[PDB]
Parts: sequence; structure tokens; C-alpha cells
Amino acid sequence: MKLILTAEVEHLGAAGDTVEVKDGYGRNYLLPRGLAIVASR
Amino acid sequence: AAVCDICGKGPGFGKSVSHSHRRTSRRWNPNIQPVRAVTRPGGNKQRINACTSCIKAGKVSRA
RNA sequence: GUGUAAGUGCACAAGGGAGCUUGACUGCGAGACGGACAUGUCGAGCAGGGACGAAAGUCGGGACUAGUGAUCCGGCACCUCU
RNA sequence: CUACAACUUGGUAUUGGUGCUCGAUACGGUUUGUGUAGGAUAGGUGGGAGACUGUGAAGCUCACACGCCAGUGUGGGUGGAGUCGUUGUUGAAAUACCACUCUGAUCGUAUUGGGCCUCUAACCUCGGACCGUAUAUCCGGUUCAGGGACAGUGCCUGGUGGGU
RNA sequence: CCGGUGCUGGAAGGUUAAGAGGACCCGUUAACUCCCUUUGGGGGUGAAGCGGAGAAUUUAAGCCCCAGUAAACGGCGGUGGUA
RNA sequence: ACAGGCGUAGUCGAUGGACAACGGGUUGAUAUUCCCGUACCCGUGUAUGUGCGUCCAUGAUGAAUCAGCGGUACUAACCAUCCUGCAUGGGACCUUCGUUGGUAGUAGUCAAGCGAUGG
RNA sequence: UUUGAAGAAUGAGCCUGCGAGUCAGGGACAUGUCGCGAGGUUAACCCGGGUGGGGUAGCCGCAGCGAAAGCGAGUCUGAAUAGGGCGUAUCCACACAAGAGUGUGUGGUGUAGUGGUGUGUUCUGGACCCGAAGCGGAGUGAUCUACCCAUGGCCAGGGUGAAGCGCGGGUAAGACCGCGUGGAGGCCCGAACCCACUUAGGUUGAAGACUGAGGGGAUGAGCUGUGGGUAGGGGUGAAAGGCCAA
RNA sequence: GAGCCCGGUACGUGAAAACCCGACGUCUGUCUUGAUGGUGUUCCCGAGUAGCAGCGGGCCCGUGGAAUCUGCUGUGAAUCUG
RNA sequence: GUCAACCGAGCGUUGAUCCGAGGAUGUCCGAAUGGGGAAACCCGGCACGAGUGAUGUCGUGUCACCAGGCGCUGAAUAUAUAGGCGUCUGGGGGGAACGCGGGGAAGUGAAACAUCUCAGUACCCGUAGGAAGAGAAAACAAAAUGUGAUUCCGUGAGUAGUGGCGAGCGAAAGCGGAGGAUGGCUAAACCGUAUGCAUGUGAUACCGGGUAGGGGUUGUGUGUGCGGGGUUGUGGGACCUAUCUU
Repeated sequence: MKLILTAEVEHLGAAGDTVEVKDGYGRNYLLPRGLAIVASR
Repeated sequence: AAVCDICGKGPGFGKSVSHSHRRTSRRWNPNIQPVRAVTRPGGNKQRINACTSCIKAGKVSRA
């Protein structure tokens, strides 16, 4: 799902990078540990 | 198994039709998954039953 | 002897041979036979367009009687239908 | 005979990461083009009379490829001032420059699937330890130890099926 | 006695579902093109879009296939001559 | 799916465990139940008497300080092995651990009696 | 009920009561009867203390032919006035045609439906009445019986004499052999107890499975009490299609 | 076998209290910081929804060329020139 | 009171018996609810009273579970939560028919039978109310310059259709009636406010302009709540922007 990055994640991008991710990845790794949040405004 | 703890989605009932058109009763169950949700950012995890549509809608907070 | 059972016929030939040909038609059909009904059977004659024949005329398959399967459902071609 | 239970196959959702290994097309593309009229293995249409050159061209020696080993290309070395043209061939020009590419082995960018080795965070554990708890081989939670995107489950799907 | 039917093991091939794939074709009409008549209908071509039927290709178990197994279910012969 | 199925803690459930009474007499009908004689088992109150304990006291004890010395071993060093350096082993320094003179059987704890829902 | 039964085919002891073509629907067809008549009639509903009044929505007649577009006393098929099919109430008169059966026209004549209700059939309803073995759904049962679980009880009397142990013989030591002790066993005989092999009786029984004589087991895979569990396509079964309240 | 015997009948009358219907009030909310008809543009108009696909249900419609409605499973839009 | 009298005792003009309304009492069981239990019978805790020399005993209240509020505490463990404690308000069960939503037969008919019928019936589950359900067009309709929420009744119609095109099943549009409320409220765009969570050029920033301050009506975001405002099809509404103004 669409989201931007909060911290540095390897093979994805830098902070603030808008990357396209699979729902499993974003729901189970990035969002729960706060490495990213969804794109609203 | 057949009832979602979130939206109340339940099994439907219908018939199973063979080539000879013999109709037999069968059920249509929802795609109910056991998901450890995080109700509050404190971190308490509880095992709940959610349909895959509820997971899709972000309604179950599996944080 | 008549393609093929048997029968009724056929030497006037319906039996044998040759020439041309596609009526093994289209729209029909007075009148009948047989029949519980459904089936089935014969049919002169009229029109179109043809075959053969000098012509008269004959030809809506085969000497005749078996060679077949209702309805439903679906396929194909055409129609100035919806 | 027709069904169904149960068992079983695959797809898909739950369901994620990184790497290797394969296949398709797209883009910068190399590349392959043997009638014969012949300097001669003309792909045609083009803007098409002058271009590459010293970001070192003719003449030679190497590597590889194919090889119709005809010979061509790339890479490097050698050399140091050339090939070329309507050159005359022709439907069709020059292999003098530039503007997509067609018969073909390739590459770097995409996408897309197939397989494999892994990783952990989904998910699972009737493995341990704590807590709810005074009493609890229930249950739930926390945590450690393991599996692990498999399994289980939903939907779709093919088999087996006197078990009914 | 492993020929038959089961069971166990193995896939080198043949066949094979769903799912992926969507060539090709068809319907509709923006646009044109022919008419044929006069107080606009009658023929053809037909982009895109939206639809309908959809082919080649890919794909598992099973079956076919290759073996083993009878204290598995089962089976275990005739004819002629000759001292 | 629902109706419901299981089941933990509990709580019931004798056919079992624990638990104090015998002989005689009597009525028209009851009797280890009533009566007679003699028992035993749980409680309650009063009075009396020994004889313990808190308050009082006496015992029983034991914990902790500083300071006095040897072995672990912050770390630098020595010996020896291993491949300038290296890791190992071993002696000791610092802290630390252990022994003992003052302290602190003084403050401390206990000593009637009940006693588990626990062992 | 039968081809046929006085009966040796069926049923009926007797009497008195009771016991079998009904109802609904503007249903369908036919036929009476009544009203109106090229028209007839309302349904729901509204208003009347009634059985009365209103209510035009519909329905049936009023034109047919054709698959239909459609045309229409015609229409369909067909190239066809060229025949056929269906339709133009029916009759009468007059003509013109034909004697392949009669037709084609011109005048008259003029066409009858519909709504109540009776009756007979009929449709859908249990449909004239009576009569199964069985099939589904939901419940009730293991106080009988089958097996299992917990906890108790019972088995007179008499035999036989395993292992083990001891002593003695024997041997290098044993094996082994005698004598004792011992008291085993889905052991033996036999009452209670549990069965049910034979026979006789009973057979409108004392009894909806018994009685009398005999018979089997009888320390065990025994019998039995109390409490409990398993439920119908299910249970349980040392297996007989047995048992699960005659 | 009763209009004139009795209970009654036609017809009149009757509620302390409770309850039920009305009505008028206290009470409450509410508008008055208000209203009208005009001019050219950005934003909003109900999302895991509609639609689509697979398997079903039900509609006169038994899967049929099968619309409208609906269950489960996947995928998944636009806000009015929608 | 009566069967249903026979007595025996008594009441009533100071109004009985009798009839209506409202109160009081109301053992035990039963949803049964302090705990248990083989319903109607066993054993209690707490508080306050009575009684006894004291124990025994008696009377009156109260003590189930779950759900939802409020308050206190906050395990493993840190944030915290699960849980625990206290206190308030509900629920539980019964009932003939009618309602709504789910699940769902078979006998039967088709002269067999499986699609089909029976029949969405019987039955079952969950839930009501005095009725329920539905209801205010993402509707019909067909070019009529047409109707205008829902429900129910009659027709349309045993029709169009549908069906092993078998047995059978079977609409709607339209039209006539009953009743009428062609009914109401919201969500969003925007404003204002309050707050949670992020931060903050932390100043030239946010009030409607002109003037003067100020470094926060926060400055910016985002989320949520509250109050305005907006309820529409010829589109409507916010944002604007004139004119008119009880």
C-alpha cells in the first residue's frame, strides 16, 4: 500500500521516500515498528 | 470459524448443483482468520476472529 | 428373365439393346381407399419451367407390395416476419 | 444409475523480505542480409555531395565468434594521412554522414511470471518459565525456545469414493 | 502362479481441471465514401471506447505407464502314442 | 451459523471412610426411642483449687562495626609453551574474599497458651 | 365375487341405536327455468340495524383470416382471377353458368347474447366410505436386556497334591533319586447359587415360556446387590440379524 | 300457551374512588444575529461501496441470449460533461 | 360459599350477607436468584431485634449470575492493560392466534423415477408489537407537453409466459377502490469552539479593511467532539459577489 518512510530501511529508500509496498510488508513490518506511516497529506 | 468478531459476517446457505441437477444444501463460510490485534498503542495483543475483508479495511489493528 | 424374400403380374412385354437426358421438379390438387385416433395410400387435372419425341404424347424416381422412428429439444441455409 | 460425506490435487486470500537461477515482449542498442549485371554476401526507402578523421584513418600482427572459415565484426597492438561518390553497375546506393528499423546471437535499463537457497515480522507449537491464582494438566496474557511464509482455514477446481 | 483386481514404490513419456493467458472474429458508431430521389433514407468502409464469444501457450494429483507383492483378493490344463 | 458440545475452579453424588449404649420391663397397638439400672460422646455457664505466662524479671542466645594478616586477582609486570607481537598456564600488586583484638550474649529474637485453608 | 355357487368360493350369533357422492369456487361442459336483449352484467368498495340502493374497473357478445408485419367481408399460401383452407347466421326468389357431383352473382329475410338460479357430469381440494406394510420431523426410553465404570457381598462339605523349602542318598561339583513339608490350579466330586441338555405334563395353562424327574458349571473368562454411562441408521454384541421395557 | 303475577322490556336515570379519552393551563423546545429575489468560478453531495469475475439463492424465468434483486470468495471506481 | 344436608353456635335497621373500586396480609415450590436438592425440603452467612444463667432457639431485612454505567486499584511489567473491589441501572421466565428474519423434510403427483411437484408446507431456531413488516424513488412509463412514498382489496389473468415444453407452476404494467403524512430528520463541503497527538520561521505571524500594538484568539498540522450551516434532481448546496431589507 502507498506510504512514506520514517526511518532508514535497506533496499527501500531514505527517510520520506514514497515507495510502493505489498500489504503484507507494510502491515506486518513497516507500520507496526514505526518505520513508515500511510500517505494522507 | 463462520462469524466475524468485528462486522458480524456470517455463513450463507445455498445448494450444490450436480450435472444431473440434484440440489443438495451446502454452506458458504466467510474467510475468517485468527489475528492477534493491538487494540491500543500500549501493546496488549488479543486473539480475535476477523474476516479477510476486515483485514483489508484496516479494521483489525495487527500492530 | 425381371437388383433383392414370397406372392400377384409382365412375351402387347414390366424381359434384352441403343441415342439423348435429370420430372429422383416448383405451386397445387376434384375425387377417393384404408382406417379408434395418430399414421398410411392412390389420384385425373391446372400453372411455371424443362427432358425426350416428327408428332400424338409420356415424365411429380425404380413391375408392385418391405429398406423405417411421432413429439420434444437443438443445428444449418434462405425470408419483404418480429 | 445419480448424488453426497470423508480423503486427496492445484489456484487464490490470509501472505512478507533479500538473494541466486530460468522465460517473454518494450527501450540504447551491437547483430545477421551468399541470383547475377560487379571495385562486390546491394535491406529498401529516405534528409542523401561530401564524411570519418589525430576523443590517432589506409597498409600489418594478434583474441574471440561464427564460419557458406566466403570472409565480417568487435577488442587491443602495429603503422601514420586513406577509403571513398550518379563512382559503371541499378526496381533499388554506396559499406562517404545523418533519421525507426525488418531475417538474428546478444547485452543495460523495465515489467512479468517459474524454480531454488535462505531470513523473520504474519501465522503455528499439547515445548519451557512466570502472572491472572488461595485453590487450576481449563483458558487467557507476558516471555523464552522452536517452526515459518510452509501449515491450517475460506472461496474455486480435478480425482478416489457401497462409507452413506 | 504377480497374467486379472487390490496394495506399495517410481515418474521418462502420453492424457488431463480450475486459474493465468486474450491472437482472431462479431455487435454498436465518431468519421467518411457511393448513391437515388427530391420537401433525406439506403449501400459500403470504419478509429477509440464499451460489450459478446473466445483460439494458440502454461499448469497438479489421477489414469495410462515401469516395477515389487499371494499367511493380498484370487488361480493351479488337454490330446495322441509307447515295454 | 443458531439451537448448542465440552470442560476449569467449584459443587453434588454411597453401594465405601469417620463417628458416643447396653441389659431388663412395660401397651391393645412403639420401643438400643418410653420406664428402670448402669454407661459413653459433643458443647455451655457458675464456683473452687493447683499450676503456668505476659506487665516485672530471669534465662536462652546469636547478628554487625573498626582495626590486625594470607589468596582471588582491577592492571603493569616476571617465568615457561605456542605461533616483533600473540593466546595459554603459573607467583604476586589494587579492589575483593577469608582469619581475629575491641566491640555488640548491650540494643536485638525467643521462652504461657492456641495453632493453619499450608508442609 | 363370478362363465357359473342352494352350497363344499366370500361375509353375517341376535336386537336397538350409529355408519358411506357432500361442500367451496362470478370455476368448465350440457340441459331446464327466470330477467333483459345488440346488448347483458357488475368486482372490490360506499351508504342502509336486513334481504335495499349505489358503484363501469373489468368480463362475455358485437368480424374474420394470417406465424407475424398486416389486410379486412375477406384473408392465407402462391408468380398466379389458380386452385385449395378458414370466414361472411340461415333461408327464399331471380338470373347466368355448368350436369366434375353444383356454382357465381342481384334482391329480399334478417342473425342472439348475457346475468341469476335448478339438475347431471367435470377440475382443484382428504372429494362416496373403510383398509396396510412402510416414509419423514421433533421428542421419550439401558428400572427388561447387551457391554462397560465405581463400591460392597457370596460360594456347605469332601478330594487331588504344582512350584518352593528341608532331610537323606549320589557326585569333584552337579544333574538326578527317595522321603517329608508346602498348598498351586479358567483342577476333580458335590449343596447354596447361576444355567437350561433330555423327557413327561401343561398347551381357552397355576404361568403371555412354567412344573416334575433327571442334567451342566459351581475359586472363576464366577454369581450377585447398590449407584452410574452408551440412544435409533444409533447403541451394545466371546457374532445368533442377538438384545435395546412381553 | 301470561303485554296487564314475578324478573324484566321501551324509556329514563346514577359514581366516592380508580382508570381511559378529550380540552384549557403551568411546562418545554424553538424562531427571531433577521429576509428576499440576482452574477461568474473552486469545493461537497454517504467506499472496501457500486461495477467486474467464480460459485449459489430467488424472481413467469428449471442457466438460458438472462436484465432487475441478493449471499460467500477475489478484484475494486468515480462526486454531476458523476 | 357449594356438593349437602345434619346438627351446633351465632350475626343483622347502630345496615349484615351481597356487588364495584382501591389498599393490607400473602407459607412453600416454580425464571427461583444465599448454598444444595430427587419441585414444593434440607443447610447457612451478615446486620438489627427477641429470648436464655450461657450454648441452644426465634423474628425482620439482606446475600445468585450476567450486561451496561460510575468510582478505586493496576499482575507478569515498564507504559499500561487483563483482572480485582465497591456502588447504581437493566436482563432472565410465561403466553392461543397474528408479525418479521433464518434453517428446512418426507409420505404424495408425475400411473415407475432422479430434474420437477409436494413446498418454502410440516417442523425447528432467534426475536417482537398491539399490531408487525414496508415506506418518501439511484420508481414506473413510453415519446403521452404521462403518473408520482408505502401497505391492503378487485381486476388485469389462469393471461404473457415458464416447464423431463411432462405432471405442473405462473406475473407485472395499466385500471377501479380503502387510507391519506406529494411526511420528517441527518452525513459531507465550509465556519466557530474545545480537546488528544505531533511539532513549532517559535515570528511578521491568524480578526473584515484603515490606524496603533503583540509574540500567540497558538504558529502550523492532523485526529476527535460540540455548536452552527446544508438536505437536492429543471440538479442542489458551500465558496464567492451585487441589490433589497419588516
